[PDB]
Amino acid sequence: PRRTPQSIPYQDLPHLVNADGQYLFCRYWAPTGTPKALIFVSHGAGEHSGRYEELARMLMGLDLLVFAHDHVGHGQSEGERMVVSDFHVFVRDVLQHVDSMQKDYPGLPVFLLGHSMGGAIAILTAAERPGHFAGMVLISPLVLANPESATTFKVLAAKVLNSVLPNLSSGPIDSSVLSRNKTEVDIYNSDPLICRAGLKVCFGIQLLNAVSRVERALPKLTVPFLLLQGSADRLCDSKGAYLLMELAKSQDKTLKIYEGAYHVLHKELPEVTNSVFHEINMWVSQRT
Ligand SMILES: O=C1N[C@]2(CO1)C[C@H](C(=O)N1CCC(COc3ccc(F)cc3Cl)CC1)C2
Repeated sequence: PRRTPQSIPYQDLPHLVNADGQYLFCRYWAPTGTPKALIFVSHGAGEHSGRYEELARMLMGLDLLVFAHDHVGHGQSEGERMVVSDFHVFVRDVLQHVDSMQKDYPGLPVFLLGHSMGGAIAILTAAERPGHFAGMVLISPLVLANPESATTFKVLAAKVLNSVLPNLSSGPIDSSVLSRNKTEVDIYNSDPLICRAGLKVCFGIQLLNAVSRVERALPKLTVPFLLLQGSADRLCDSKGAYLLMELAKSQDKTLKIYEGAYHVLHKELPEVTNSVFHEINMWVSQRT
């Protein structure tokens, strides 16, 4: 019997099969009635759909049907951990899952919510179906490579390394930079479904593919979006959020900055987390 990397059978778990025959674990948060709209939740690197529990519960509370899967190589889905053949696998797999739910709930609007790498995936998802999605919620999305370590030299070097040692990794990224809320850094550090191993060069390069593709997609992007960004984010610099507001052609685009906040705004200090949930609530309410 096919098992998750944690050794639980796929027979017992909500799942789907991708174009490459891999099993992706699925979560659903369905309202009692016929829902107003659908929203797919797109998690980031090293994490999984289960971290979106509170956000999903709140969005179901608004009569939306929330759905998600664990990306290839993440959480309860198959694949070598935090590697991907090409970054477009993540996007293809979101579009597979979206098309399936729309056949089941036709003539409904569909939204995207993405954080970090998941925001990159949300943007590329909407860029490939221009005019299809009703709205996009981005929490500190990946849009921009850190400029000190994205030099002509350090990219070529990365590519040369990839061709010899694709599995070569740097240290684990200091997880203290995720959130000022030390409880949430402790919850991250003790969740068995999170991969905290160092990033491999082959994955490093696919994240640069994502950055390049997001930046080239920004000028042709017209989907409504809410963008939430922390000023002291050491993983996705606040500059990238400003760039998204400059280059996107979307007529309906809103930026909120959280002064002094780190990367995981939905798991930040309660003052920030509550404002984040409230603003996602308000923005989705008005557009449904
Ligand atoms: O709650 C949460 N948030 C998470 C974890 O759990 C943060 C994680 C997530 O998506 N990223 C954080 C790390 C970052 C690395 O970036 C790179 C590294 C090497 C490279 F060569 C090019 C790039 Cl761009 C990408 C985005 C989701």
